[PDB]
Amino acid sequence: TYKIMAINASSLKFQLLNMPQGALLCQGLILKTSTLEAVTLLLEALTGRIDGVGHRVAHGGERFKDAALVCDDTLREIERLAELAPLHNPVNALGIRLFRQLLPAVPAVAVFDTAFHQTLAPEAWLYPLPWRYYAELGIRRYGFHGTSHHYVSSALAEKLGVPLSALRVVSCHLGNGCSVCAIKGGQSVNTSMGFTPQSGVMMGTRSGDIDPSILPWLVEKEGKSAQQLSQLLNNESGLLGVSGVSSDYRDVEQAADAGNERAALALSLFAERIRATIGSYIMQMGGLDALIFTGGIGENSARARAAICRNLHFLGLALDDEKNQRSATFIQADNALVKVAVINTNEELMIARDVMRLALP
Amino acid sequence: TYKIMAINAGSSSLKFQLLNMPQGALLCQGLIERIGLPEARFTLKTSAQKWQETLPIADHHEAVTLLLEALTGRGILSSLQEIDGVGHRVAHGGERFKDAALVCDDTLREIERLAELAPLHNPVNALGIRLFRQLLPAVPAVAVFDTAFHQTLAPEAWLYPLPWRYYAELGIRRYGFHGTSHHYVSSALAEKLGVPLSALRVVSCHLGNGCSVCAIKGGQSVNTSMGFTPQSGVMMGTRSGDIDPSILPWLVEKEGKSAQQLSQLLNNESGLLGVSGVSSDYRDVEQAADAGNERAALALSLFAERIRATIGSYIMQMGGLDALIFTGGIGENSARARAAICRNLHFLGLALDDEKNQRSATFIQADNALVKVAVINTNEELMIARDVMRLALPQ
Ligand SMILES: Nc1ncnc2c1ncn2[C@@H]1O[C@H](COP(=O)(O)OP(=O)(O)NP(=O)(O)O)[C@@H](O)[C@H]1O
Ligand SMILES: Nc1ncnc2c1ncn2[C@@H]1O[C@H](COP(=O)(O)OP(=O)(O)NP(=O)(O)O)[C@@H](O)[C@H]1O
Repeated sequence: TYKIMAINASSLKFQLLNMPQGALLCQGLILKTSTLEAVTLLLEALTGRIDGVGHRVAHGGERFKDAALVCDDTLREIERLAELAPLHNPVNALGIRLFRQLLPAVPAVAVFDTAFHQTLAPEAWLYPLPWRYYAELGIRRYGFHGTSHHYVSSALAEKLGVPLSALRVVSCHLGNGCSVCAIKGGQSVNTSMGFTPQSGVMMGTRSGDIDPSILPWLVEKEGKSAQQLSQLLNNESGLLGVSGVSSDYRDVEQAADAGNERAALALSLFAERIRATIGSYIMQMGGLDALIFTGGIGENSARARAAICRNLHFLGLALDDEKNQRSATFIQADNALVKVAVINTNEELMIARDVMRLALP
Repeated sequence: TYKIMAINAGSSSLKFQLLNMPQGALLCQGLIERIGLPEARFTLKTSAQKWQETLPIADHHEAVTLLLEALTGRGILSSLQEIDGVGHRVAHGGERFKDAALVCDDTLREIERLAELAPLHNPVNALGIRLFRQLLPAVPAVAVFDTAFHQTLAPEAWLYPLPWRYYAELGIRRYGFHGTSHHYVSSALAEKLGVPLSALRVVSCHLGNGCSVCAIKGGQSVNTSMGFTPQSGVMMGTRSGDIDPSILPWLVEKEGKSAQQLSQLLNNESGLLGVSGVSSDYRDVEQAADAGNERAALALSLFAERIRATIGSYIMQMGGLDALIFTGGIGENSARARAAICRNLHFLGLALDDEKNQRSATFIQADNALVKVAVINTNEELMIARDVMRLALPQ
């Protein structure tokens, strides 16, 4: 019945969906079905070979608790938040304006990676810095992957046939970027990425959290500039820094299986960082009913999931080897109290559902 | 029967205790402070008496001479031959020192070597060792390292997810601190329970002006919250603990902070002081909170939450929990902080007995709780003196 386009803008990803069923009518980047601004070459192929558009927006600060219809004011405050996401937000909003003009008939919705986490309480988003870093400069935990965490936790409630608000859930989005999120009463109550998508657990090239006092030390012993520190934390660490082999989980796995000791330690550390975070969120929620794995690694790596779930009988959580090995939807042992799910994230569909809810009620 | 002295040298201070071993009876204690500076003060206390005096003390050499002369001049010791050994607190032992060590020519070089890491502490600690060998040449000495107890951590706990180089070449990794306090109170917990530490899964919270958590399984530390430096981990009096590392390059770009300013931000302007805007002292922040200061109340709540998050991490690492220990200035005295920290832990079988907790009794868990919760006073100088007995006086 309905045709919704999901946009993600040095690139421009796209996915046109047939709602409300969610059937993919095409996908591409700058084009597939079932070489050579660039939004025109898109709308051209559409013809030579639309009810609404939803736009991914990287940062929504404290201003957007939810997705927002695209008007000039909401565009005003999107471009304002460039002060926090300066290399992503401004061309997300440029993409919103290019569809504002080339395709002027069409309602648009903006979907923020941060909005889902705006239910965190201050004990969870305030860093123990001098107050004025928050109150005058906006430094606080924001969290990301909000669309992914939102989608898979909802999908998990549906599959179990209960209200999401009836469950204490830990959701692990494990890809090149990685984050964990605690969801209780249907609200995100904590998540592991912080002020920027750099922090939290170990990732492909990001370090995640580390002893902050290392950084002043590196400045003084190696004269690292702000750029250099940033490049260290985001481009040189994680699986790539530790292993010395690859940022890609499977390449690291292959090297560890052929004897590489730094690779194996990388996989071991990767699992530990996530296990420690899960542990914090179980503590904070006072228990656990379900644990979700998603992303390119969570959906596909039986080994990462097995290593993350080892020796958790004190929670009533254990895995079934045969189910884990096939990446079945539920992989917990038949006598386990905690459900463990492997759910494929579909952020374009989540975005499409927001365009429906907010542009076609 | 044995007379052991515990020494702790700071950049401008010298703390000391004289203990009767092996019973641990405190003979005297005191502090020389503001050495080299004006307002230098020498305080010495016994069971019965206190003495205090502001006088010029030039270097640590003069502080040691004044302390030794006072031991005999105050009748505490017949003579300095009465002293049977001296234990020295040393800030950082790297990976070299898995245990306390007899002071020799070679221990001092390795301590001075480790100064690249603990720069404002290990050189003075070693000064204190060298002065005592010089002025007490016949008395054996032992170095006790704040880090040694944590050298049983596995690599997937002490490695940070940075490039390998930063560990293999620059020594960057988690070391952990409060080793002597965590050692002491976990061993004391096993003693009070009459079971061997090896039988328990223990989480230990040293909550003072500095704060750290430590997980002890099979009688060994398997994780702890301080890392490369004593700045990190949970929230503290003026120390932030862990924060989003990407904030520091941002502040270097936005505010132009130097390395030294970044480190003052993390160590001296954050924690309770930075959040509350009132004080770094728990009691002062609590007083301001109960009078309506929303920042102070938030400071006390965030302090509890960071500790709870760390406990949660360590319970999962060990696969459960048999006991929880509170100690240090805050852990030992603030029943409120312990209640807020322990709330809603039915998923672990952990609940407090309010009567016992208000009294700071030794065990405060509820009657049907599965987890033991202890309030134990830490005694680092006692732990040190016992290391001196063990190594210099095998007897
Ligand atoms: N079969 C597999 N086994 C293990 N790892 C896999 C497998 N397939 C994919 N991966 C990993 O999963 C990652 C996919 O990342 P992806 O989830 O698409 O991006 P992302 O997490 O959204 N990045 P970011 O938005 O910055 O957080 C790849 O980089 C691979 O390393
Ligand atoms: N009765 C009390 N109730 C609550 N807090 C208290 C009480 N008495 C002391 N405190 C707090 O206890 C703290 C003192 O900690 P203390 O153990 O003396 O420091 P510390 O452990 O030596 N710091 P560090 O240098 O890292 O070893 C202060 O923050 C006080 O506010």
